[PDB]
Amino acid sequence: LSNNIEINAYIPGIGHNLQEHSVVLVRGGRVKDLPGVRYHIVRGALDTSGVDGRRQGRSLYGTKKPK
Amino acid sequence: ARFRGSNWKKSRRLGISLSGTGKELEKRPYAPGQHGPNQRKKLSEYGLQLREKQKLRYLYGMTERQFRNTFDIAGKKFGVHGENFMILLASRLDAVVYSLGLARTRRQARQLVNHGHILVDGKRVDIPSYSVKPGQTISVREKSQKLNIIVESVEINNFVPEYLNFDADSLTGTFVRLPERSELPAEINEQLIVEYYSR
Amino acid sequence: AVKIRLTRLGSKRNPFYRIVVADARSPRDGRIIEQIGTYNPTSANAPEIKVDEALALKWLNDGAKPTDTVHNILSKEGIMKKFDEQKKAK
Amino acid sequence: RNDRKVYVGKVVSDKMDKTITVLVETYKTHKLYGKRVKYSKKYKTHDENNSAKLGDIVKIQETRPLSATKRFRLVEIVEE
RNA sequence: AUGGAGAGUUUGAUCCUGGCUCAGGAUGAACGCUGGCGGCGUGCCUAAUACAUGCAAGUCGAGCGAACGGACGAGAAGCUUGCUUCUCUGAUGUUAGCGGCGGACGGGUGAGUAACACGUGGAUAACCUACCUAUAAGACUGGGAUAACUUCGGGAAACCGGAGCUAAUACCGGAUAAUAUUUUGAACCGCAUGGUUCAAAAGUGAAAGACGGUCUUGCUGUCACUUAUAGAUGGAUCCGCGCUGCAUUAGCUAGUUGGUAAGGUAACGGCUUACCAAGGCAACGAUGCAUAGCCGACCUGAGAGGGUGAUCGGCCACACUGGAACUGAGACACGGUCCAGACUCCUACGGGAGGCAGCAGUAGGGAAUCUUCCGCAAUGGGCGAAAGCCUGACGGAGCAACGCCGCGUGAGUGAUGAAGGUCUUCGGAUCGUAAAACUCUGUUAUUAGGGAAGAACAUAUGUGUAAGUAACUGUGCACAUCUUGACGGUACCUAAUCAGAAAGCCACGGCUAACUACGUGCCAGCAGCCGCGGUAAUACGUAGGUGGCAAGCGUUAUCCGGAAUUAUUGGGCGUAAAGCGCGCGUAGGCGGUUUUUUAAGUCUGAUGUGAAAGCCCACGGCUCAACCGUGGAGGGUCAUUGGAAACUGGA
Ligand SMILES: [Mg+2]
Ligand SMILES: [Mg+2]
Ligand SMILES: [Mg+2]
Ligand SMILES: [Mg+2]
Ligand SMILES: [Mg+2]
Ligand SMILES: [Mg+2]
Ligand SMILES: [Mg+2]
Ligand SMILES: [Mg+2]
Ligand SMILES: [Mg+2]
Ligand SMILES: [Mg+2]
Repeated sequence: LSNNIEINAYIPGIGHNLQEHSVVLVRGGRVKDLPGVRYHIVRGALDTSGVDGRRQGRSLYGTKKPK
Repeated sequence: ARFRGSNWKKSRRLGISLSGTGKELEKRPYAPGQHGPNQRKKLSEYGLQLREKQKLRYLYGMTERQFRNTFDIAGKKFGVHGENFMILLASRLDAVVYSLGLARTRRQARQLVNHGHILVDGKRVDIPSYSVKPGQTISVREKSQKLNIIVESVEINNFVPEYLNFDADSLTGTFVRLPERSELPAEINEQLIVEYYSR
Repeated sequence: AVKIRLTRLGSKRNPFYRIVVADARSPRDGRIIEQIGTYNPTSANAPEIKVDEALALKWLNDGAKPTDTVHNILSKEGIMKKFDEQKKAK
Repeated sequence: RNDRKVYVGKVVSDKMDKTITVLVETYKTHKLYGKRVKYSKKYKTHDENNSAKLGDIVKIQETRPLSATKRFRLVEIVEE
């Protein structure tokens, strides 16, 4: 992170474009299944792309209106 | 208006005729949509409270924010909260115009006020949310005295509540006094609405 | 020095003023010594003026000096004549 | 004439010259619980003649700063 | 009486204990999706990081010398009587400089500060105060200079040096003048020190002119000047009380604590310095460490409480970092100076220049926060006699759903329940009065006309009046007249045309309002918790339908609530977490009965104060509301003073 703390962030949605050296926005929220992951990646912010073909709850996954 | 959706579907869901005639409930007195015809499970206590609140809200065609603000100001007054809320809802220029009978529908009455056809104390008031107080005279704009909608609505001799006093010849009403719970719609259980806003 | 002046209130394009006794170095809408009245320029096509003669005269005696609009107000309310009359009579 | 504050306390130190330390006891109610709790403050007082002695009840009045820490003077000796 | 909801989850099942989680409200929010408008607000929280450029502090010719400009209009005819020069007068004007005042305000920021910083209540018989007001007494008599200017010289520059000349409301001497200073008489008074008032001497301390009026070998108006004493204003110091975490921080202090004397300060004072003594502080938390501007308020809560300190107002602190003084009534001074440091820039290398935590704006940092705008028309401030000038204060405009409030995206009729999508028991059911059709409307939109308030004025111009004068001009006051608007042709209003351009977002197993189909198959995924998904998933993804909201809807972060889970209100300690292994005891807390008394606690009044804004209540103004205004009400553990005396305390 910008504060220089290293963290594990969950990538939500089906499919992702992220690679090493990608720049991402991280929000709060832990994944209960995953022990070390206490944060989520924000979809459709900075480098992270929106989930492709998401047509319900698009705002959560960074997808624009399909029309 | 603001909500412009199916008034029938909203009536059928809430089990009350929003038009006040029962035309919506005559053929299909059950909730809209796929599962409407099938049996409806019993409502929870929250479900009943919400239903009653929605009934009153959609009856007066108000948005939730404004409905809740009106509920608050009503609560700040003296007496029974639920009754005060209902009389305050009835005192809206919207409701007053409709009840005088210048329009045949509440939405129509709202459009009449919103398009600037109505006069209050001789002056143009265009806010449907305007709170009419006792002693004020509601009139039609001099240009709009011969509107087909208004004339036809007035010709249909709609019953005018006792708290109002309408003269159809002059198309002039008077808000004589505050309504009474007796005069207000009987299908609403305001206590449930108070409870709803309690939690 | 000490000044009898108008402090601005109200909203944008709706001025209301309180007639106050203030030190000149004080900010317009800041520290005051006393409020003596109010003035409303935009009210009903007639300036609505409330002023306390007892307070205004006490301050005028002690060397407080009106701004031009305030002098007009104290003239309209008759305080400026009273100040002159006493002062000449003294 | 405006009146300066007067306190009554017991002399707890007479070691300094022309000075006595007087402990004034007051009660501070607890903000939440409401019980009054005993509280003491030592007041440095001017005693020109070194009249007072440890253990004597004394009356002190506020003055201008007479020293770095002394703000009170001895009005009288109430008990000895 | 105006105010108080619970739910899930430990088990095979149970009751209890207990934590965890959720439903609410709030924000200077950010992010995702989406997006019509208006009103009123709000908008660098992070780098007190660095800052290109313009602007943010001037003004006064009625203080002064000087210079420019030279009207009006002076002379010769070039024979050009329209053009000409210096041999003049030279008006309205203007400016570099001197001098006065301002620049200590207004504006910014919260770094530092755990402190009498701040809040609240007191004190100063320990203070200071330009301008303003009032009163009284004065403003006399002389002098020597110096900017500008001229000339010379030295510098790359910044900018210096010499000579000559010249004014002032600039500077200086003397006179006269104190309630100031010393000394000696008293008189009265308070709260130690002391206050006050009246007499007699001694030393010592001022000042100024300018512009006008007139009856002009002298009076006078306005403004300015000096001294003394008050008022007003602002500032300073002291003190009671309140105001933060940590003891896995227990000792701390030697100008330190006090005294004496002197110096110093507006002033008291270890404020400082010598001298003398050994004090002072601390478990009622000193000292240290960490963190922090404080408050009015703000958010939440039924309340008690808990959390916080944006915008606005008050107080404090700071101005590249550190130190220091100068000028001044006031500064140890944001856009002043000097020095040191870091940084940036210029240089002829000798030496110079600079400080956005003013307004915009830029770079950087950041999840994230605006235009290098218009006007001094209003309000306020500086200067001026005034017009006026200056004013990034401020009034406006711009940008951003960032918030709050208001109004839209249509309304009536409409079975003929059309088509189509979806589901299906293949009957149908649902989307759905929804649509279409028909009729109507114009908020809004568009187009075209009209068109506010905000403006008071000041000044000038008349008239009157009051004071003063010999009178006048002026001066104060009163009443008339002209003229002044950035916004802006904006708001608003009117008419014409058109449903046309104006709905999205989340959710639907339970909590929790709203279910089906299909695809998928412990995968892909979901998830606040209980969990869900391994082939007939109301939990994934999509579709239809529904629900909740709406120009928003969701997510994340953070605070209060629910949480009686730090329990005063309002919990406990046999077995659930929790009685020290047990004595002796110190401080502290608490304590039997009666009488008398006191009145600290307690109770009951009065007085002052607790700014304004806000909250609350009422009323009034904006088409309504938000918002604005006004009046109440409330808010102290407050101070002072008068009663009551049961209880607690004291005797
Ligand atoms: Mg800090
Ligand atoms: Mg509670
Ligand atoms: Mg400065
Ligand atoms: Mg600056
Ligand atoms: Mg809204
Ligand atoms: Mg989902
Ligand atoms: Mg609690
Ligand atoms: Mg146990
Ligand atoms: Mg035991
Ligand atoms: Mg107040």
